[PDB]
Amino acid sequence: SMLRPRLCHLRKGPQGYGFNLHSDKSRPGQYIRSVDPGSPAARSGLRAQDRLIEVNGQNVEGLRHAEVVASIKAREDEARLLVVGPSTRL
Repeated sequence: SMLRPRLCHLRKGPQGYGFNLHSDKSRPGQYIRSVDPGSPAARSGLRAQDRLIEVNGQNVEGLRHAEVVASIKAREDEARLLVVGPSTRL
């Protein structure tokens, strides 16, 4: 239904997943800065400007960048990323 976070199931490829994970200088959280065309990331439903909520079922909102990276890299084959699209308080 509307405005639900989306589970993106990425199947790792030979060059990884094909996205860039970024911290923001103004908002807490980790975000998808870009998604390589035709990558495992793209096929999973991930999009630039998505915000990461969970990795493999575990909430990552309290973690430092390096720890979130480690969590994504934990399984050889895959990563399950729960994400939401951009939002702004007005």
